[PDB]
Amino acid sequence: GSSGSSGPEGSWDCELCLVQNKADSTKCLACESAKPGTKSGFKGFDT
Ligand SMILES: [Zn+2]
Repeated sequence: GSSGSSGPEGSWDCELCLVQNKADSTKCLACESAKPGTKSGFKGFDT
């Protein structure tokens, strides 16, 4: 559900060096790369 769900939530696992990182942190620590994410402002069909 919403609270307590099966699966690691929060921390984001890196792909470049394949090393775990802190949620708050935006970039990696081992490779110092840019965390995979999207741009600000949701997208969709609107007028
Ligand atoms: Zn990394």
